[PDB]
Amino acid sequence: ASRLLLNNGAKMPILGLGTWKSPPGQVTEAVKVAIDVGYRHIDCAHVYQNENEVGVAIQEKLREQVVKREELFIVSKLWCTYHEKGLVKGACQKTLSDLKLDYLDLYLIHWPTGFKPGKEFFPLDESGNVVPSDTNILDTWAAMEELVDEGLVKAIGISNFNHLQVEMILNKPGLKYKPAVNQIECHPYLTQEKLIQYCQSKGIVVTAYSPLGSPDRPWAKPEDPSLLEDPRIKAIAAKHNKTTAQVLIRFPMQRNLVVIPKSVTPERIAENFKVFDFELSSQDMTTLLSYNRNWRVCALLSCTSHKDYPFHEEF
Ligand SMILES: NC(=O)c1ccc[n+]([C@@H]2O[C@H](COP(=O)([O-])OP(=O)(O)OC[C@H]3O[C@@H](n4cnc5c(N)ncnc54)[C@H](OP(=O)(O)O)[C@@H]3O)[C@@H](O)[C@H]2O)c1
Ligand SMILES: O=C(O)Cc1nn(Cc2nc3cc(C(F)(F)F)ccc3s2)c(=O)c2nccnc12
Repeated sequence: ASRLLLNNGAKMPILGLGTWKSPPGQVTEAVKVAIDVGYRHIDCAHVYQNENEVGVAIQEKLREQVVKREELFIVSKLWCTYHEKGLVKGACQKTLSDLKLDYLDLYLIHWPTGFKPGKEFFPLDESGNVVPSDTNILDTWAAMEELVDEGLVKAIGISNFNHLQVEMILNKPGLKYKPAVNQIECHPYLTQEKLIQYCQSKGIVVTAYSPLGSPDRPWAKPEDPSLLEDPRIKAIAAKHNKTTAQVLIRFPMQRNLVVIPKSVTPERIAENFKVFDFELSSQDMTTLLSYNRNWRVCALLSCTSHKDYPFHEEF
């Protein structure tokens, strides 16, 4: 229906609101609107630099009695500069303090790559290479497991992990908690068929990020493809009397993925939720899958020699 079962027994809403690039001055209103029109899943991160303002909106709607806390599914992520085992708890507590919550529904390792700890989110050397930390995936995972044991988070997962990285965790000797979710970039130009098959086969729920192709991403080039403007996808939308955005959001839902489109624009927040009253056909699905180009929008050149860089592998 509208939620997917996780390995902890919780039900994760299949549609959530993304908040990357939602400025602090606009995100509070965005979240308020989203909760009013039915969103019950918000995707957050420390690196988005807006958790306080998301937290404001959630607090206001709890106090207004619009929703109760157990009806909300709040996700955040551990940033790359906090992979050291001793920094993980503090990072989670900082996120909880900013969001004004006492627990998260889901906390992800944001990227498999640890960066040098410090004030800078992207510590670069003078030649522009990211500076790694001497952290590894398995030790970071162990610190994430402690958060569940301490009741700060209900479920833990990963983001931007390739299948070998997922495998590494699943095969961890003394594994305490299996990853619940892998959050990955997924859209018609990067359909992720092998990694989705892998993760679903392993009972890991997949969340599709950048489902509209992140047209506001800060490194977009003029000559880059644009999903929302793809005349072929416009044609599918017109046939169903829907928008291109609604098709792009429905697409992952029919693959049994969670999807988290971002908007700060109230009309679009509402538009993006109106995706439960139509179905894409088998032909439409096949057609959208056929647009795959292995075109990835979320990666940084500056990280490509990190030992744990995820996107050298086929999947
Ligand atoms: N785990 C990770 O590493 C990671 C990476 C990337 C993204 N994410 C998550 O996934 C979320 C979504 O990805 P994203 O932010 O990259 O991009 P996206 O959701 O693919 O696209 C957002 C862009 O599309 C616009 N838009 C939204 N609804 C629209 C509609 N109905 N019609 C036309 N334009 C529309 C937004 O404009 P306005 O906001 O101005 O309306 C914004 O410019 C993020 O916000 C974040 O929560 C996670
Ligand atoms: O991380 C997100 O959820 C979205 C996001 N993506 N990016 C592109 C990035 N790409 C990467 C790539 C790596 C990698 F794992 F080394 F591959 C590690 C960290 C990053 S962050 C930003 O530069 C970035 N900068 C600020 C805030 N968010 C971002």
